[PDB]
Amino acid sequence: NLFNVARGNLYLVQTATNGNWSPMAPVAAPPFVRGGPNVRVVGRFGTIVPRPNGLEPQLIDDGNVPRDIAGDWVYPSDVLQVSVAVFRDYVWPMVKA
Amino acid sequence: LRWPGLVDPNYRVGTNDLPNRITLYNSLYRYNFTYPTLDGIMYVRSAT
Repeated sequence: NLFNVARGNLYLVQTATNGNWSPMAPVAAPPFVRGGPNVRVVGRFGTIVPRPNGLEPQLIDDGNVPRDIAGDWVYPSDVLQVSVAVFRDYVWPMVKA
Repeated sequence: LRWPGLVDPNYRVGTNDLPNRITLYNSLYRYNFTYPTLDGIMYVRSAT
């Protein structure tokens, strides 16, 4: 951290705080870790299968199963480099809300 | 004989008469086909 590098990962959760916020030194535990209960890892394409008249579009997780977006996700850094136009269009509004 | 679809009351729907006579009045289907145009999003597997 003296050379402006940082360990660990990154969390994108909506935190509507009013008091103290410390992004670099998070108090207590992290919300979830890869492989936790009801935590899914995105597949290597980052693809999204769009469901039709009234259902919600779903990410394609590790494997081939389409899992729904609203929940928890572990986005590896390489997938985010080839799916940012699909990140910012679908899952990132479900981060903001 | 040319018109069993118009005249004959024992005519079965779809029954032609091809080998001998050109039945001149038949019960056809008319297909209103729709041709889809495929245009999707193309992905790429990431590094590692």
